[PDB]
Amino acid sequence: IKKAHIEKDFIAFCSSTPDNVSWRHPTMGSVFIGRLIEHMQEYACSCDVEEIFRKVRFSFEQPDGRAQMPTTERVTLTRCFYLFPGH
Amino acid sequence: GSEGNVKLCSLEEAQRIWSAEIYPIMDKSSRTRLALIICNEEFDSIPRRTGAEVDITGMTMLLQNLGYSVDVKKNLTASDMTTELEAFAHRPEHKTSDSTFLVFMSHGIREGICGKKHSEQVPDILQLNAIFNMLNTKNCPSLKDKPKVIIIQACRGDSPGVVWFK
Ligand SMILES: O=C(O)C[C@@H](CO)NC(=O)[C@@H]1CC[C@@H]2CCCC[C@H](NC(=O)c3nccc4ccccc34)C(=O)N21
Repeated sequence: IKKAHIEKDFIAFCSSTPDNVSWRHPTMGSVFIGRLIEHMQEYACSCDVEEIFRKVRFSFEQPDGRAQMPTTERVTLTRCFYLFPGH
Repeated sequence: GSEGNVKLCSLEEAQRIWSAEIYPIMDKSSRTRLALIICNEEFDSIPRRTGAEVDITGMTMLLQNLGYSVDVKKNLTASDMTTELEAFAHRPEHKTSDSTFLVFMSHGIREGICGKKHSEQVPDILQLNAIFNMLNTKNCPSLKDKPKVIIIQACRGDSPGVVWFK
């Protein structure tokens, strides 16, 4: 028998910061989910999930009318998670 | 929703990033990837999430364009969510899989995700810790040493998250 870490190789990504609200469009859809789709399509080939989710936060950096900041929590990733689309 | 057409990676680029600090990837001829989607649109107490079906069309297609097999479960309680999370991990398809993705699209507070039977008097809150406990190496042995990504689309409170400046 051999021991192993109970929690490892996890990553959570939320739509807003704690004690704040996320913005959802009634006909177009959630601003966060839409932007995650725009970034994942373009950067899955050259960037990893940590590199991608960092770029996602940057597009929210300018607050006008409605403001929301995505956050990355409880990260136990020891390696780079590259998707490699097409393979 | 969105078309989901992802910009592909070339073999010229794939061989260029070769390392012991990259997660291993299985062969496409035998690998069985799994992605789970849970969305609450219709509610008894709090208002209906109009335009939620657009965000289901986007993610369900994008994850499928990344080789994953998508499962969509609509309008569930906190106790129903807990059973579906245990059923997803108990699937032996994870054994011949390199990664997994999970998306939660409902309402929320500081404590967690709200079910379809949630109210201010009698709540139905699902903590983020309960999700991490069910997906760990103790409860889920099939996903050992593998990436496990979790996406959350819900509120975290009531404040607008903004502060004025000069
Ligand atoms: O459903 C979720 O997960 C998000 C939810 C968390 O409780 N957030 C919400 O209910 C937030 C907080 C209050 C308000 C409630 C009424 C429902 C629709 C509204 N939508 C927009 O005001 C809106 N959002 C984005 C872009 C817009 C562009 C033009 C006009 C209006 C726009 C919206 O999302 N919320």
